[PDB]
Amino acid sequence: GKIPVKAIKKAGAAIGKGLRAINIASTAHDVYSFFKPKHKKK
Repeated sequence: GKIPVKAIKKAGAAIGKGLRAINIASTAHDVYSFFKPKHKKK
């Protein structure tokens, strides 16, 4: 009916962005770790 739909959505975005932010971050060190052998052309 008349319930903040854009609010309930943005809500799942705040919780997903929180864990996501910590995810992608915890992935950079893990990826940058096994990286070396791979890394980029330069």
